[PDB]
Amino acid sequence: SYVLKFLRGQLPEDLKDVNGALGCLYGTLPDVDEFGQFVISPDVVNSFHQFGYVKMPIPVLDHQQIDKLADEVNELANNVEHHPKTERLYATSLADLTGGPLFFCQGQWRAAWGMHDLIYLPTITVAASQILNNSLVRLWYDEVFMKAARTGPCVPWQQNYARWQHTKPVNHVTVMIALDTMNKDRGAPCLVPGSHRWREGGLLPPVSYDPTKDEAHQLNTIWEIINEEEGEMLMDTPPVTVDLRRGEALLIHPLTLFATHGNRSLDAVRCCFIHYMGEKTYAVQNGPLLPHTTKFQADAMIQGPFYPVVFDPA
Amino acid sequence: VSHLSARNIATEALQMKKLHQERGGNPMLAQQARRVLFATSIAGQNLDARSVALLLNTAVYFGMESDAKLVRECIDYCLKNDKLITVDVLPIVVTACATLKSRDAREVIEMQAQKAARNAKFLDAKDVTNIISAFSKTGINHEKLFAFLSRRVQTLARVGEFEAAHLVILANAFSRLRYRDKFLFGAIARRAMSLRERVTVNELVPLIVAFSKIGLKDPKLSKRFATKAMEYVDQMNAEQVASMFMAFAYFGIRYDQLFGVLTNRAVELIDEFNAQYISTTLNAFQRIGINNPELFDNLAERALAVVQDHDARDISKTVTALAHFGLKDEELFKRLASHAASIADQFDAMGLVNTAHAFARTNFLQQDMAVALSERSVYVCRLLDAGETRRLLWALAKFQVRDPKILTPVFNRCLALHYDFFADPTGSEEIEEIFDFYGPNFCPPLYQLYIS
Amino acid sequence: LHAFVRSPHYRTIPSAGPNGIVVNRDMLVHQFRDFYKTLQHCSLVDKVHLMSERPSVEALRVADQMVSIGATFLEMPLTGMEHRATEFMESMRYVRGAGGPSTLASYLQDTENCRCNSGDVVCLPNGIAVGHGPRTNAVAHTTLKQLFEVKDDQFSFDVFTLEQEGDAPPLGDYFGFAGSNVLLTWKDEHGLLAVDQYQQKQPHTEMNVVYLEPGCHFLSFYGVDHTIDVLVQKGYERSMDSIAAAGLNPIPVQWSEMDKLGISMRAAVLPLKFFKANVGGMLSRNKSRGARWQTHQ
Amino acid sequence: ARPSALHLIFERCKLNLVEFTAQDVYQICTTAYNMDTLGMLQDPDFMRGLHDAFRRSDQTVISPFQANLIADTFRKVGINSMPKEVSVPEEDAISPESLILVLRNMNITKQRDERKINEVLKLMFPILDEFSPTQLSLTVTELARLKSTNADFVGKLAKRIMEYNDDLSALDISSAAVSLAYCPGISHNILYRMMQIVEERMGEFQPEDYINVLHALNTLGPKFVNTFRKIVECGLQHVENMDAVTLTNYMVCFSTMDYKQREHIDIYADALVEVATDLSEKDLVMAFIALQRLRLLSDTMFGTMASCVIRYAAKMDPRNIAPIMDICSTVPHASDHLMKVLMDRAVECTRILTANQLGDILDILGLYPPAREHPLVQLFGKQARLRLDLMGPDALANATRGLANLGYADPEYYAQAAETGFRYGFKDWTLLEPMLMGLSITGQCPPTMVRVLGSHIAPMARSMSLMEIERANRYLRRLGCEDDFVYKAMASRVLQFVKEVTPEMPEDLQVLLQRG
RNA sequence: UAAUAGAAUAAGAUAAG
RNA sequence: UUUUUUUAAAUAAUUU
Repeated sequence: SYVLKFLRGQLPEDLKDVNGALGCLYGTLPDVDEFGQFVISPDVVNSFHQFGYVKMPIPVLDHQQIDKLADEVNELANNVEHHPKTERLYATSLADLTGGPLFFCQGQWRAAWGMHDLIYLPTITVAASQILNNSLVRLWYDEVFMKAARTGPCVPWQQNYARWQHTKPVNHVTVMIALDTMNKDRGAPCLVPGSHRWREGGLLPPVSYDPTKDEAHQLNTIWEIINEEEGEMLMDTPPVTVDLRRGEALLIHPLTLFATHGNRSLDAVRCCFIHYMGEKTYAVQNGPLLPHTTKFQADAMIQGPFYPVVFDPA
Repeated sequence: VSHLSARNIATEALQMKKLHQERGGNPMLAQQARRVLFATSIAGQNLDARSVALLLNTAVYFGMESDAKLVRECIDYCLKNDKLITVDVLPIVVTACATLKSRDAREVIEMQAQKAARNAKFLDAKDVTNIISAFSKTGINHEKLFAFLSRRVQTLARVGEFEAAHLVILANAFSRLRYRDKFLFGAIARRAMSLRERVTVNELVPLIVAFSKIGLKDPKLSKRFATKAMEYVDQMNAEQVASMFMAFAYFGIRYDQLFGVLTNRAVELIDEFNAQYISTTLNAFQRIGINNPELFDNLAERALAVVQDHDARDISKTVTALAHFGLKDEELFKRLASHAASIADQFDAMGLVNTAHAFARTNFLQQDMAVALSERSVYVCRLLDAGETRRLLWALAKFQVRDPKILTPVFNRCLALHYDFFADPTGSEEIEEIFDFYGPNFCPPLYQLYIS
Repeated sequence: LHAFVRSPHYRTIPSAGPNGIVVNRDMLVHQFRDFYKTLQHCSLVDKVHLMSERPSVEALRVADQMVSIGATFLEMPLTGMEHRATEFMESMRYVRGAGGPSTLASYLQDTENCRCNSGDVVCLPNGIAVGHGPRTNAVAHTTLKQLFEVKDDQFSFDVFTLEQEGDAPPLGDYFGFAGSNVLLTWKDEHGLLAVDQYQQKQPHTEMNVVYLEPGCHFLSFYGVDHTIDVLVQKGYERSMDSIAAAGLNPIPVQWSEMDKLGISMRAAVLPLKFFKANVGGMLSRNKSRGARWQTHQ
Repeated sequence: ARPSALHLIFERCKLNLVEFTAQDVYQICTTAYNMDTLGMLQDPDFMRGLHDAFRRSDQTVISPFQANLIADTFRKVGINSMPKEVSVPEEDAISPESLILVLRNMNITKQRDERKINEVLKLMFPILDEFSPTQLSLTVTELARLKSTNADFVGKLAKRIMEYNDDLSALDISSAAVSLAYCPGISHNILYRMMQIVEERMGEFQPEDYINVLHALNTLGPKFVNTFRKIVECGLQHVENMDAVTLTNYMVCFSTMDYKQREHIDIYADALVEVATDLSEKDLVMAFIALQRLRLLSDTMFGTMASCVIRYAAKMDPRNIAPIMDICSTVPHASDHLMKVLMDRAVECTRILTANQLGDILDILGLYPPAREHPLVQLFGKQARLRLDLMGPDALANATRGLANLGYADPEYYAQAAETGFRYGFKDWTLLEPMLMGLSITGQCPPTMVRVLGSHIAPMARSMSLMEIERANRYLRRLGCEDDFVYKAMASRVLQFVKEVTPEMPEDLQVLLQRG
């Protein structure tokens, strides 16, 4: 077609169509023979496979990049001048146009710069490939959480794969990145060590969510979904909260029991979840996996513009 | 780059933008400029109005939306300090805010429109064209401002104060706004007359295109343009020949002695035509109505070689033109249907319905194309006319599509526009076909409205 | 130097001007276009501004609004030009648009019975020449002498009163300076009388006097910036020959219709010298006008 | 190393668990700026938490400059911070002090807002009678800095200030004079009365008063030359012991007013060059320009000032290279060493020079003999080819003329310059000529280019003199123009002066008379 | 406790009412 | 190539 002279430098309507990654945060991706620098130690992989989660030794982003990424989150929940490309999100907490004390966004990698760049970050993608038995890494989807000051709620105990039942094999990993300093008083993760090998790699029954109640009861709902032996290993190794810095990341298994604390600080707290999947991932039904996405059929290999390949060890 | 002040950043961003838009669209420069602009802030430093305007324009030019920090800072500066945006930097701000569609952008555009309306008597040759082009980028309906700018343009053109570039920019800007002024365009045409040899081939074709698009219905200047361009055909490029065909299809007057020469020149450069040029030539021949199989065979043979280069617009226009003329090219139609099925999500509201109707009119049914466009049809129902909805429904019925998730949007749209749906006589036959397939069971209210 | 001109209003151009002489509007428009191009081709002028058309043919006489005396922009009294008053307003905004003065001095307007007509003031070197004719009373002469006349060894400014008869045209139409020494005047009664008076009032001074044919309108930008461009009417060849032989550059301009309407080239242009305010002890760059590296080659 | 108590305090600050007021944030920032023993600026996660506390605090309690200092110390560490804008006082809050505070915050924190300025002026109009004499001068200064266009309100304030002449001191008088001089639209009657006030109390002036008055006189222009006269005589008894910057301002005023008394100018220049070594870069540049504009650059004068400017020539500002290059020319004095280092400095910063500065530098260096055998010609040719898109007609003419005079040969650049100049027509022959000089170096151009060039030339031939006619004919024959109209126009112009084909007439002119 | 300023510059096709 | 420009305008009608 003819792109007008003042529209030649524009970008696609949704950043899904942007093949590759823009150079905004860390420039361009390294060369094919330059991907060996971001490899992680085998002890980190062993710790992930033993505990069900692991904290990467080094922060993944510089402070200026974290500031820019937090500005993207701050502008993704404007509620006055709503974000451009808001329709390019799988879900939003502001669909009601009011929001609340908790802001959650999904599929923001198609809406803002930096967030689209964060998907192709080598530091986390190489580690995800190593976790996934050195295979192709494909984005599953994104998620952004923002809890307000003095009133932010807490997300109770949950299993990630319990929301991904339409994907056949368990071949997933979660990377959670703290865009702000976190603690037990503001959005720190609370994971159960060794909880990904409890029900023979199965899924625990969903927890009962009763809002408008204190955080202690919300975090104490664990004793209602476990059985006697799981009670014993919970007695032996109680849930542990991980303190995260301004850029530190955390790898989480899909089957690991996981919750987030509430926000009692004087400022909002932000975090970003990115879900990755391997090459050998299939669907179970006929239809789309996400709202307004490419539809697959039967046991169809999950691929397309909505699930880009972010790393290839070949 | 850290040692460079923001006044130098604006200059280098403008340099990068100028190199990008004109001297080839190198992605290297685009991504370097995007990376440089992504880490810039107008905070704590005193800056000129021109520097802020340049930063805003170069940021917005490189795909930066209204949620950016630099864009927000530049937009805020303009609002707080408005009088600092003189007529020299008004077009920059208007061009930057044209694509930005937000409350602050709307307010800024309105304030600059009023400023340009007040100061329309004091502009010179550069300012009038720059302002009118910048306001032609944005979609505005301030007729009074356009009339004042046209009066100033006529006053300046009486003393002969416009070059060929100024003339083409003015004509394009005024034809984009659909501002039909017989005297303004007569003055522009007479200024081209007076300029004479200073208007080259590269600067004459866009003038003819802009004069054809506005539609003045004046046969006195169309003949003159044909005569003036008849000597420049041998120098014309393929992209210029296609634009010439399109412009003189827009005019609507038949010039056989010119169309023959244009056809010969197009045949000479058949190896240089892309998909866009083929689609433009076919659409121009469809509009003007001449049926020339000899050029059509060459155009179809060329289009069979550049199938992978075809865009959704090109596919729609080429298929519609080939269907109108009753030309049978089974291989080309199969390849185009497969390609359209490949890029079904790029179709806009008009293109999807045009492609579906053109494929359904000819006895050509392909499940790869049919399923893809039927599924895509859901997202464009809300942007269609009553006649377009009727055409889309007939094409969907010819595909034998019965999925309720597809049929409910189109039936809702045709029910909301039922008066215009049933008031078009030329589609009456199509109506008695649509209800012949679906029957009274599907959407009873539409059937009852059809009976009445 | 910014030169302001106004486009003619084609609809309301008179069919016949003063003395009943018929005029042609198309040729008037063509000559005005040629005049605008000639002004633009002049190297001295920084910009040429074109104001919008106005219904009256009198609005073309733009120089009537004010005069430039040194660094003072003096506005003429609004006594005989009430119907042009609003027009003057529309001209000042233009001057404000180009970065010129915010407003003109109202020294002449405040004075009582002070009739002055811009064009009787001629900017001679180190002073001005005013005409004590019908257009200017003695009160205006006294006010101008009280304002701009200073007698000092080095800070000297002279105001010369040049008497003229009732039938004489404005002094600027037949008396002026060109280059740095040349005097341009008509070989008429009034021109010779004015030259003799100026010789009498400024003795012991050597200068060149060039006599043009009567009725040959001229226009020469005399000022701080030296120039040799002397615009002249096309018909008079001998005036052009004399100006060329005086060491200047004549620029023939077709000026038939405007002459037959009674308007001259001087009254059709508004030349104003604008500057930029220098904040603090800062000097502003100036364009070069001479040769560079003369010593080397 | 952070001990347990310090570590826990730092953690509480990092987690936004401590409610900080603006005063406490200011104290912490001052401590960090004064003593770096704890490494506060070396912890990004601590300074970011302090900034987050700063945003959510009440900043109205602290002075505007305290908020500006917090913002500056956050910017220095790498955090993008800006103090909050103050709201316009409402209802009972309108008092003179509260309204002056809004302008002061807009000044110090660089958050200028025309709408709030207008609202403050409308609120301050009715209560203008409650202002103390000092608050009126503060308002005048604040409005002068903000570049306000409401000259009527500033004139009212000036009248009220001048009503209190006895109360005001010399410093206040000088500040009011300079602030009024900076405002563009002030009526000249108020300026005349203020300058009359300044004329008296002349001996009470201090060096800062002299500097302020000289700045005001420089801004005002030649119309106040009489007042400047009372300056010069008043400065005649103190010239032998005066500050260097004051003498530079004196020279600038002498250049601006076009002073006629040469004895005082010579005295001031001779006193200036004694202490010219104490001047900064900008002051030295302005003094060097002022001495040139007054025709006072003798051999000793130029040598002494060039010896001083060579010191700053090593790291000269890009805005200062072109001026001293201009002063180096147009004088019959040896300046080889100065021009060498100036050309080297221009080479160093070739990638940051704007289009106008590059064109100017090339224009001055066009006719310089030692500039041809330099890398600068080639580097500037590439830079100009890059920057042709950002060049106006004046920059185009300057750059093309400078490159053509230097012998730089590049057909593509000259063709691109001609095409760029075809986009906006050449107003003058001086603008059009450099394109012809550049294109005549190669001696060939497309017929369309020479055809358009002739179309441009032919109208211009009705005013060019004989020398310009000969040069244009030379360029036209070099480019190979076959159009008859242009040659007819040039021959018609020639006939005006010659009127006949003189036998001695240069052989080149006879060919023109045949209208080839 | 905190206040100093410089630059003048034009790209150009939306399947319409 | 000779068409035309310069107010503070405030009086519709409805159950949406």
